[PDB]
Amino acid sequence: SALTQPPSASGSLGQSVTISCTGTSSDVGGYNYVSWYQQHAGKAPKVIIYEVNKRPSGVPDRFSGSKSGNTASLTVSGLQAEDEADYYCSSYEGSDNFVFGTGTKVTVL
Ligand SMILES: CN(C)c1ccc2nc3ccc(N(C)C)cc3[s+]c2c1
Repeated sequence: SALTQPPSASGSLGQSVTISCTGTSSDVGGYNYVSWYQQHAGKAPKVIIYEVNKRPSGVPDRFSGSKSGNTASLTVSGLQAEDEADYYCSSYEGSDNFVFGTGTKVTVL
């Protein structure tokens, strides 16, 4: 049980990268409860987004979320070197449970 994400994605500096997160009607599509995490290897994960498109304070305006049907997405716009990292989604899935995505390695061209 794991949400589907592309293994990797790339973009040029200044451009954008979009990470999808696909589940089912009982998780991604059933709730507004998608989170996104950014992790550099061997560093703690950052919370980028919760509840599809809510930013904790401190996350720049260039990070946004969208959802339609059973797919949520994170876009990192205005790409910076700083943004190269693995990105993970998760969703509530009912029954007090969460499910996580497989992660996407983002690189800059
Ligand atoms: C019983 N235990 C400790 C917990 C732990 C975390 C939880 N998180 C949720 C988050 C979202 C939500 N929604 C219905 C969207 C439902 C829940 S229930 C829930 C139960």
